[PDB]
Amino acid sequence: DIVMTQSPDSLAVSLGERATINCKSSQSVLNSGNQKNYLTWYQQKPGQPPKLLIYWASTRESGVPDRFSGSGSGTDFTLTISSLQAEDVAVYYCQSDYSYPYTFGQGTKLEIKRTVAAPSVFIFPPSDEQLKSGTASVVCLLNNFYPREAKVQWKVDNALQSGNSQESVTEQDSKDSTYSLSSTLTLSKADYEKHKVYACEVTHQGLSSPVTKSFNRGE
Amino acid sequence: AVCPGTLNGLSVAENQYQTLYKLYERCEVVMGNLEIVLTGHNADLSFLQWIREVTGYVLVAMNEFSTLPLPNLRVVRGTQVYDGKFAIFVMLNYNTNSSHALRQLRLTQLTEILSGGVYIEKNDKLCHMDTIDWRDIVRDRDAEIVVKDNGRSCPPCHEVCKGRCWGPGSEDCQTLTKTICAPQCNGHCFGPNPNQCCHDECAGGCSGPQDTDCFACRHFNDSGACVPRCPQPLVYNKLTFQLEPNPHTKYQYGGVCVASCPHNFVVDQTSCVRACPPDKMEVDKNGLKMCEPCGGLCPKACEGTGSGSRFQTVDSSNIDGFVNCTKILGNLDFLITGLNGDPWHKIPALDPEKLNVFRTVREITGYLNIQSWPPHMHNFSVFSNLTTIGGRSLYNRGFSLLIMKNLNVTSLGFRSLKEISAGRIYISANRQLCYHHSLNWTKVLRGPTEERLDIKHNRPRRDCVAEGKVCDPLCSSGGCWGPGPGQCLSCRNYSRGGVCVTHCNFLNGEPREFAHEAECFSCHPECQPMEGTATCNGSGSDTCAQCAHFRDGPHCVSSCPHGVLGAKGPIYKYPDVQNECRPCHENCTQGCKGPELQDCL
Amino acid sequence: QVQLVQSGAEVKKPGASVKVSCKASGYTFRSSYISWVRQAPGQGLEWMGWIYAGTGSPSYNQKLQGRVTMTTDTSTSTAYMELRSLRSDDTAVYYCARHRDYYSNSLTYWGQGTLVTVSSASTKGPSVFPLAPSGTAALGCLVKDYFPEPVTVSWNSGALTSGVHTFPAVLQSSGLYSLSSVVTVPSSSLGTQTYICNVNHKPSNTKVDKKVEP
Ligand SMILES: *[C@@H]1O[C@H](CO)[C@@H](O[C@@H]2O[C@H](CO)[C@@H](O)[C@H](O)[C@H]2NC(C)=O)[C@H](O)[C@H]1NC(C)=O
Ligand SMILES: *[C@@H]1O[C@H](CO)[C@@H](O)[C@H](O)[C@H]1NC(C)=O
Ligand SMILES: *[C@@H]1O[C@H](CO)[C@@H](O)[C@H](O)[C@H]1NC(C)=O
Ligand SMILES: *[C@@H]1O[C@H](CO)[C@@H](O)[C@H](O)[C@H]1NC(C)=O
Ligand SMILES: *[C@@H]1O[C@H](CO)[C@@H](O)[C@H](O)[C@H]1NC(C)=O
Ligand SMILES: *[C@@H]1O[C@H](CO)[C@@H](O)[C@H](O)[C@H]1NC(C)=O
Repeated sequence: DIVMTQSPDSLAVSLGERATINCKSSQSVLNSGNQKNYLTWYQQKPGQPPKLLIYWASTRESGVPDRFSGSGSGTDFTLTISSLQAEDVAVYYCQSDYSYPYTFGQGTKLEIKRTVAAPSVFIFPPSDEQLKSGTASVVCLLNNFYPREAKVQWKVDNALQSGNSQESVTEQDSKDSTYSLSSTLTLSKADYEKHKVYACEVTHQGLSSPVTKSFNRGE
Repeated sequence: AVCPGTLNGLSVAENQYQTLYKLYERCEVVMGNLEIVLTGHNADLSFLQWIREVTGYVLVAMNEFSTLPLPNLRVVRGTQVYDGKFAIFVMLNYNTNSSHALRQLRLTQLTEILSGGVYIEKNDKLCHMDTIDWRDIVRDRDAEIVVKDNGRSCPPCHEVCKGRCWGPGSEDCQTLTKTICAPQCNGHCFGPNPNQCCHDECAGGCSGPQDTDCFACRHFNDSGACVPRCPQPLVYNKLTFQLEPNPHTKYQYGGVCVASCPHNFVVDQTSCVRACPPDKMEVDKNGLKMCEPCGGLCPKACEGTGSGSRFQTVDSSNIDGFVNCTKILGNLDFLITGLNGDPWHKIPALDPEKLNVFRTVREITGYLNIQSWPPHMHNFSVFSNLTTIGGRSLYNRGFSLLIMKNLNVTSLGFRSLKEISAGRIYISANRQLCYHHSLNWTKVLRGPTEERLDIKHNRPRRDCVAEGKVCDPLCSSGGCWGPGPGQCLSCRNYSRGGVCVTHCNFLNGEPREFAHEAECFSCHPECQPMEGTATCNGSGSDTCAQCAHFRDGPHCVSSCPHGVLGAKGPIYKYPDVQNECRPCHENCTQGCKGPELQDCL
Repeated sequence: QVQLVQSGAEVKKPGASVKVSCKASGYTFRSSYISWVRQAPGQGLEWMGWIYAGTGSPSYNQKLQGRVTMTTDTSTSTAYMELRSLRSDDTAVYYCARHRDYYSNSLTYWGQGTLVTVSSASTKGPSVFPLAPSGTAALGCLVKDYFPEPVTVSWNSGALTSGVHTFPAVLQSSGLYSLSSVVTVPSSSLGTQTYICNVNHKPSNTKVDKKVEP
């Protein structure tokens, strides 16, 4: 089976600028019989099915703007966007048009390169209504930031945490082009009442020093 | 030997196989496209083992048989290609689930694809197709070759095949034929020596240097040899001095020279065709159905009216159907309502000028019934080419001809009418009809005349004669249909194109003419008109008293033979001092001028 | 014009089977290939197989180990795909797409997709807990432990939409989903404006409204 490798995994391009996405296949896709490269490019916005942009490496589908372009041959292929528009942000996929099993690439998200913004950090203690059920969840929110890369550490009485937290990130905002993160620390009511100091440490490029929001159990 | 092609697509269970079988067995050359679509796994494919050449494209789609054996297939011409691109199209030849899939494409003798590319895709269990050097087969360098996405778990190619095979066997190997030849050959060689090119009549490659060594003919095939043309129908005979039919004659059916066209094919000119052109008609000549020019217009048969029909009379909605009609299968009825219009059926009155459509009619099988005629039309000259009234179907009390109550008609005007095969005749109440009194109906009406004539109450014979309405002096005792020498039943002396004449253009007049059973026929053009003497004794260039231009043997000819092909080469001649055509020198190439070698070309 | 409408969402227990329909229109259904592609939540695209609508000749991916079978109905112009012996990993959005022509396997027309989720968990309503706030202040609701996806969250019955961030659900170890929905508002509006989140879970017919207090 053929393997499709796309580079990079994520790309940040400013508006109006040019974006290139690479794709490398394990086996050749060039057909010597007609000198045609059987390579396909897709575009998928979140929540909706993929859209066909280019087939046979360089040929565009009816309706696809001129700014989208495909090049390359054999095993190395590239998808270029001369002037990235606001509607061009999505994940892009590489696909083999040669033969079985028509393997898709792992994909690559394209985001708008925005001015660096530091996240607003908030901490939320577990409600009394949840404690009655014996479950305790602590939430740390990071609001409206760029770039996406962020490190969120939970600290219970200054002890690091692992395997007990889950985080979720929203899609890039259509208005301010930022990201938001929500991390939830889940503990038992027994484990929760054993400790006092609960804090989340946030490390971001927009922050000179790691911001830590802390609170004690009760008040 | 030669079969037609199907022209369908992927469009389509038991009938489809029947249609395919009867169609391709036992043929060798497919004049069209070979399309094998939706065929079962255990279907007999031995009826395709004789196919050597396909002029169009080969389509093998969604079949369930394991192997497709075409061991005699050598050439796919590609005069018609699939999707504008492919001479060979193989796709989807495998079952929904079952092991009924095509695994082998046996084209072990496939040597040449003159035009078009190859498409072999999405055949789950088809193997060995990725090992074949298709460039060795496909002549056109710009044609697309797409062979991919087929069988994946395939057996290695046999060691004898050296990596190229149509099957896993040792006799299933592919034999490469593309060779390196010198520049002198235009890509057509069987060896590398400049004196080893293919014949000029070879479409592509060849096995040798001869007529008979081509893979495919550039034009035609004559019993093994690729020829520029099929043997001519006519050949100049040196002893009879005219064109005689060639015994070795063959006709063009596609790209093969055949002695006789298939069951439903006629011979026009030099070729076998589906149907005869509008300007020619079908006639039987020397066993074969040939097309010959009609000499005017072609015979056309139309249905009539009255007895055994949907129309009781010809009207505004009928008259247009008799265009260019020479024979009428049935009868003709002219009724009061038909001529003046039928208000009940909302049919308008008939336009008298449209009646001229019957001028081409030569025969009426049934009866002729005229009970209404336009006032300004004082005759039936519209039926001036009408020769025969069959009377196979009768009207009223057994009548085949009926002219009734036409108060404006002065003369009949049936100047070509020679036979009324059966029935009775009723001509009455035409108060101003003259000329018919002296007519001898015995010569026209077939059989015993007694009581089959009902002719009275017309214009009295006394009034006609007193008014001068009698027959032309050139008419015989038979009578006439009207005034003039062209309205006689028979002539006293001679006739010239339906008109009675005293004499033909024997001694003077243009054109000159000869006599044949009291009829005048013109002499061959190229007969020198003789002053005070007969020009010809009959029709033909050999019956002339003197030639206008030249003389070749016994015939008179406009131009001396200048390259007319005979049995063993062309034949050239020159006109001498007495304008007679003499043969040229035996060592002359193209021209003549004179008898000596120095006059050549 | 050319459309491809798939069937609704499906929820199955491990070991069961799913049959997804895909009705085509706007073109001659017979002369076309229909491919099926699945996509796990947050993951990439994966080709499962194709089928020619005319005859029904298919081609499946070997990685599914003979669990996939595809059929076509010419009469209804509908494509069907079936997965046997379902697993947790077969939770994906399953797409139905058409090849553009015979010469390219590229998928030009897609369906809206159907969410097939496979889990041993039973259908459970959501437990909504308030995220109490303590210039701008943040507050929200913790929609925890529900099944299946998805769930609908709005603030103040649709009136409040500015600064609202509803995070995508996360699949917990228990097999129940959980997400948060936050909103940032001025600290001056905390004592005057009432903030209530409207949580609606359709598959279990659950409607929860919780008022967030500081
Ligand atoms: C046959 O009938 C036609 C039409 O009635 C006659 O043709 C006309 O002759 C008259 C003189 O008699 C002229 O006024 C017209 O110009 C003619 N009409 C047409 C259409 O040619 C004709 O004379 C008749 N023929 C015979 C032999 O009597
Ligand atoms: C010509 O036809 C003969 C049969 O009459 C056949 O032997 C031969 O294969 C043909 N040659 C070519 C070049 O098609
Ligand atoms: C009748 O023949 C004439 C030529 O004399 C030609 O114009 C015409 O096409 C023909 N009409 C029909 C109905 O065949
Ligand atoms: C007889 O028919 C011929 C066509 O074969 C036509 O030329 C001619 O007009 C007709 N004769 C008369 C007198 O109309
Ligand atoms: C003959 O026709 C003329 C007009 O062409 C008309 O004057 C006359 O009435 C007609 N004669 C008879 C007897 O109908
Ligand atoms: C030319 O004609 C002479 C007889 O006149 C004959 O001997 C000879 O064979 C001919 N030459 C050729 C090349 O045919």
